[PDB]
Amino acid sequence: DKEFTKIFRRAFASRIFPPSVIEKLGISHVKGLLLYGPPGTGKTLIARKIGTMLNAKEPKIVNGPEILSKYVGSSEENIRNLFKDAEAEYRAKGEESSLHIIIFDELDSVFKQGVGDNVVNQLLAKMDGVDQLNNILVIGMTNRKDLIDSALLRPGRFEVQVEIHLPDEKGRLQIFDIQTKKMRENNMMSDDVNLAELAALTKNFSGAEIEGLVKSASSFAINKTVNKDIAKLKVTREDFLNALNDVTPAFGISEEDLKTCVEGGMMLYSERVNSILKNGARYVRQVRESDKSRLVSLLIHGPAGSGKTALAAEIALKSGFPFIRLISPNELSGMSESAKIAYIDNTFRDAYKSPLNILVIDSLETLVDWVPIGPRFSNNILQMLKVALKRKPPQDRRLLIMTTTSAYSVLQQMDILSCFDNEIAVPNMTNLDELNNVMIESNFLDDAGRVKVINELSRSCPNFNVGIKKTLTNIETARHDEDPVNELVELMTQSA
Amino acid sequence: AVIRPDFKFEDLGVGGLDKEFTKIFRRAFASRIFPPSVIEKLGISHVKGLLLYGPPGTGKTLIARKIGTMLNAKEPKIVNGPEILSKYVGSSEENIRNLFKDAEAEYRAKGEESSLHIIIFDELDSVFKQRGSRGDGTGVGDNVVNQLLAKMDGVDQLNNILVIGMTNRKDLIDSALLRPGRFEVQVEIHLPDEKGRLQIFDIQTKKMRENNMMSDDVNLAELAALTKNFSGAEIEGLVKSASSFAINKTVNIGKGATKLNTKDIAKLKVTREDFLNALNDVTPAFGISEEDLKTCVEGGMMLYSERVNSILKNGARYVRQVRESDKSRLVSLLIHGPAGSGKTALAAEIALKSGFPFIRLISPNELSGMSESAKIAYIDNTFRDAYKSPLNILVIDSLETLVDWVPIGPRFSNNILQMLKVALKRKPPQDRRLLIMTTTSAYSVLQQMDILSCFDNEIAVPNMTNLDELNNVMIESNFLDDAGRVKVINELSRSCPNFNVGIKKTLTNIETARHDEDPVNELVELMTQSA
Ligand SMILES: Nc1ncnc2c1ncn2[C@@H]1O[C@H](COP(=O)(O)OP(=O)(O)OP(=O)(O)O)[C@@H](O)[C@H]1O
Ligand SMILES: Nc1ncnc2c1ncn2[C@@H]1O[C@H](COP(=O)(O)OP(=O)(O)OP(=O)(O)O)[C@@H](O)[C@H]1O
Ligand SMILES: Nc1ncnc2c1ncn2[C@@H]1O[C@H](COP(=O)(O)OP(=O)(O)O)[C@@H](O)[C@H]1O
Repeated sequence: DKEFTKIFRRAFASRIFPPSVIEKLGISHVKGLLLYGPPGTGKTLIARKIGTMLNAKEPKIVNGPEILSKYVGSSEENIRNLFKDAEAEYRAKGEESSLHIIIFDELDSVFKQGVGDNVVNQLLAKMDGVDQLNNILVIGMTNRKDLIDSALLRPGRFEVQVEIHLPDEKGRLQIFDIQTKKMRENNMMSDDVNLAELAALTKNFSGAEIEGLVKSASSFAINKTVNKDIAKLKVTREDFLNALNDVTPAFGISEEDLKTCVEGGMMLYSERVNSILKNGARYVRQVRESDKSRLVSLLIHGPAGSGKTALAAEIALKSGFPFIRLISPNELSGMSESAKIAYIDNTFRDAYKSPLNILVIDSLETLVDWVPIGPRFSNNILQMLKVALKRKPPQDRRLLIMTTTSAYSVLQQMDILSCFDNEIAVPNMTNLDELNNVMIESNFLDDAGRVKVINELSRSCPNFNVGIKKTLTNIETARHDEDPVNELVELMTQSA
Repeated sequence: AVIRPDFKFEDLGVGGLDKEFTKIFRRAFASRIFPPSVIEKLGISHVKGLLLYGPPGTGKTLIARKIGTMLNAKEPKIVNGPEILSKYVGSSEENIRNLFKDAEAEYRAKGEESSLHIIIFDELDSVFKQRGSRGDGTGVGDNVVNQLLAKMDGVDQLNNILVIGMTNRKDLIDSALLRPGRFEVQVEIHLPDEKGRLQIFDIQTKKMRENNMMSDDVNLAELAALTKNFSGAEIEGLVKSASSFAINKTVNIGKGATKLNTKDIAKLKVTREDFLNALNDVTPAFGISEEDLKTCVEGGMMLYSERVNSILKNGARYVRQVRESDKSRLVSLLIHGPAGSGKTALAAEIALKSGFPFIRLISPNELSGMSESAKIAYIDNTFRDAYKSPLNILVIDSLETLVDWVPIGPRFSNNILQMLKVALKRKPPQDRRLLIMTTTSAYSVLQQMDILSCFDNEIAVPNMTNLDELNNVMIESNFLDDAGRVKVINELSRSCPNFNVGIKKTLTNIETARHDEDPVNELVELMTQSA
């Protein structure tokens, strides 16, 4: 609706005025409008509806690829022939000519940077200069904006750019109702099926995909019958659930990546965990509330393997903000440097389009390509990050940044520590009490073994000092060989 | 109607691809089983386009050939790709829109009662390439796509046509035809599994076994086991190649004249060794692995000491763990020790005994000669491949050499190192498991790299030192007689009791002493200098 208001208010206001005033002042009316967006947004639908809603002349619909002509010079003949009606109508009357609209589906197909050049020549010739036809509106629609010929991308031509987006939640439910009507009405639908959950499953689907899913879900019911009881042909939930495997989108999401990081779960083996969580909650409310603190930076540092990614991910999931994202070395693997810089800069720029945002950075030093014998590292990306972490967002938008590291000293060498506002230390557990909590939580052994393990450990290793991750993997591997204590204690004593 | 009442698919040649047959039947002809009234009542349209594709020689042409006779279908119209084109202007286009008249006439004639007309385009990619190729020439290579596209999308309500297009390379197809309403369903045909392999052998050897022309000795199960990566075409080639051997025993081609033993013509019979010779003749074209690991342990084991046994037991323990638990989806192990002690053979042996579906090794041998980017890409593709099968074992050989370490700079390739560092910590996709074994000889260097933190457990392989183990390996190698093996050890006991060599050097010295002078004066001499 916002685009609907913008295009109407700004572009289509000058036609409203009495023609003599326009003729006399010399105000020049906007000629070119570019609708763009991903496939399936319905650019053709909006292009059709714009003509009808403005009470304009009947649109001339022509396909982009169909412009290609067999005969030499006939493509130019067609292009010039397109304008004859509008030219003659303006000649007869002038300012009183009605609004002619021409839509060229898939403009980029033929308008790339030699039929495809002579068409551009003819269009540009008829379009500007000798002609002052303000009664013609040409609407260009393309899925790929970068392919547009640069000869047309200039002021005066396609001044106004408007974008489009896929079907959101309610609209998807409504279209689902539209397709399902015929099948639901005829009492061949089991009441067990809920349409809203099928929307909840289909997040990145376009209408054609929806039709495909409908056919496949009906199809499993088809198969159930065929290896005269046709009355019992009913479409059930299970067919819909099964048919989801066939169709596939072309989208991507990283919210899942933040949910898998905490797969191992929390254990609250110590109070300091709760203290850290409290501090994180305090900082998120602080960003939420204060209108001046528009940028907050936090460091999470500690011994390797103590467990730092999971904590930040948990805090971020607890925040409940609209926009959440993670940057990790995993995504960047295999890329060249010039690509990694651009990827990082993208991930920063896309975060400035929402009132409240949280970003998490994983294993900073690993991104920086650090190795100590040289010491060797990539300076460019380091600089990129250093600049980026001090950028204030645009007005009225707020960021919360957490980065995790394990090489505090190296960062100290780099003098980058001035970038940050506050540090949090996460020490690994050292007291056998926490081992007991972890042990009961993991239901490793009965009470007796869990009492004997502590006794055994007390007489060999008082200061325990191992990361939680190691403890978990040690428990898992000790589960199999010899569940009794005669494995486990030895293993930790080796890993002490 | 749409399938013959007398049919069960058991009789047909196609075997080993049964899931694909059910998918095609369910998604293609299912909607044309009921009376028409139901479909409109349900508001479902019919499917129009099909695509089949796979590597060369997988059986697609066999399907396309037999389906017409299979399902009581109107004789499908077969046109190979490059014949649609013609010399004269407009001839190709009219040729394309010359196929659809009969079905369309029947459609106007008889509405929805019209029977099903099937036309199959062998070799779809030949003419329907990308329609933005460019070239500034005769445009007949584009308007054909437009003609088919017009007659297939703007069909004017023709709903009784199914086109089946077969190809070997989807990528070359013009993208304009891969969209809903136009070749919606795509079916992949991949290489057969083992059971389908046996099916194919059985189908091929039917007529053979019926006419008592095969010896009872032959065992199909063994053959199916042997042919690791053979497609159906390669199997047929194997069959006839094995036959040629039996054929070439009575007729002695070239040598002598034509001597046909008319009696043995009736006793012609194939035997197992002929099949073995045939296996040696034909080779597959896919390969991947399962040979490099076997050759990596060619020298075999000797079990000269308990240490070998203990290490093997530990490896068995670990493979059991990764096989059983579902929470442990990734395990990494290091094998380190003195140079030449013998590390690679042990890991290969463990992997071979594991018997998992999926195994490969990475060695400097393969990567030789490539540019850095190529090496990065190669490793990445190998890893990405490993993330596929449910269970996976991967072996990494001589890590230091993969990273190009030389101690004078010290110079090394950082990119490869850091790529490996990130990669060895990557948990595979959901519900997949992976087991990594890496071997090295320069522990301290790795420690300086500070990359020691992504290894769950480390295994030492001390070289042998006690003269007993030397006697064991020597008796196994059969270097000399009994008295010789005794006297040499008695001499070595006092010549140099303290002893540190390894394993490889020992075998080398044994062979050299065998060649020149298997007396003491060579073997003991060299053994003494080496230690
Ligand atoms: N309070 C806690 N603090 C840290 N880890 C915890 C806590 N409670 C539970 N865990 C568990 O500790 C495990 C070990 O941490 P994790 O697997 O994230 O390794 P890590 O230390 O982040 O790795 P890295 O060495 O790269 O920093 C987590 O998988 C998580 O399930
Ligand atoms: N128990 C054993 N342990 C190791 N090798 C054995 C054993 N029994 C027999 N062998 C033989 O010893 C040889 C070991 O050589 P291998 O190539 O593994 O040495 P390596 O140390 O890996 O080589 P490099 O020094 O180049 O790294 C093989 O021929 C193997 O068959
Ligand atoms: N189930 C099968 N799978 C693969 N090939 C088979 C099978 N049964 C028989 N064959 C033999 O393999 C060949 C089929 O190859 P074909 O499909 O023509 O390869 P292409 O993929 O190049 O079309 C025929 O010679 C046929 O006799």
